[PDB]
Amino acid sequence: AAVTQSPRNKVAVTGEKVTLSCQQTNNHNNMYWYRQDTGHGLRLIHYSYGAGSTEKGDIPDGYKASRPSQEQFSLILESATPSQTSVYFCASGGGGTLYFGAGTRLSVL
Amino acid sequence: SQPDPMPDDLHKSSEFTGTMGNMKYLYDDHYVSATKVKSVDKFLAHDLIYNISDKKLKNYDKVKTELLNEDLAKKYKDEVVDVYGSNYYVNCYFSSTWHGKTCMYGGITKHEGNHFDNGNLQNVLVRVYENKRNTISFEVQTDKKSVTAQELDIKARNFLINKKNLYEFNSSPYETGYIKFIENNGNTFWYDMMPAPGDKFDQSKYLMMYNDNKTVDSKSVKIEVHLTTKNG
Repeated sequence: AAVTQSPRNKVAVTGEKVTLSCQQTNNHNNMYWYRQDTGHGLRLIHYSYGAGSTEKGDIPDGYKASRPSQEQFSLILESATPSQTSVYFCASGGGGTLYFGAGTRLSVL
Repeated sequence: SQPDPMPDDLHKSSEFTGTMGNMKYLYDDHYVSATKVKSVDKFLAHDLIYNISDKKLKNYDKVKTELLNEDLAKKYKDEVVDVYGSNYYVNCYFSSTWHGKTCMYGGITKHEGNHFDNGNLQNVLVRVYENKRNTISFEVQTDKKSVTAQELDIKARNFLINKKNLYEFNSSPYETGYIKFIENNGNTFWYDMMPAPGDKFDQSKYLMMYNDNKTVDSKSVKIEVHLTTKNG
């Protein structure tokens, strides 16, 4: 279990702060948080090169991120919105190679 | 004695398009602290490594501190000291497996003699000017007669992240920011509180300013933070 996503299913309320953790067991430097949408393949919301670091990806609006340790990299919705209702994937990266987790569906009522 | 700077001297956060959470990370309840320690090892000429194990999470058991030049590191190599500074992990290297490791600059003060006798801590006043009008003052506290500028700098910005949202994840309320120390002897130096322009922030490099291991007589040194805003 190279990447662990929690909770795999979440039901939030509009305008509520929401946090979706990710644990990696290989200690890779880089971690990524995407969100899967039909026709959208997988877009990158925020990534990180290390404990402390956190970088905007292609669609970072509405979200924050946090690298407390080498293992944990989390995504945060400051104020959840119906628009943010999707399925979320984080990966950990070794180099030119990615390792994904099982995924996290979120509903924002 | 570096002279007060002017607008074309200072960083504009609006010129920064990266993640200000990377600035924030370094001054939001974030610091390596250790009381009474001796160098255990070494990597380059100008560095010193300690066994300081991560207080909060479990992110490091060894701490490398880089100083300005070799003799500076020898100065302290075999001294029972006190550590305290802002630490970073991206681009922190030091081949001594199992990492469990962090880096920082300067931040080393001699142990014995340097503490205030009984309980008692020394309170240092910080005046904050926002667009010139001194709109708030406060004090940071230490326990060393001779405290690194670093140390009071970190506490100052930590208080301000909180009380004035000095730093945020995305940006900052202020366009400019710098923190001036003025010493009894009349000496003064100021640090830019903002990251260089661009869509990236090098944490290793920003902190490198603490190389000098500059120290200041807590009891009499003063502190001025000058903050500027634009759009209001």
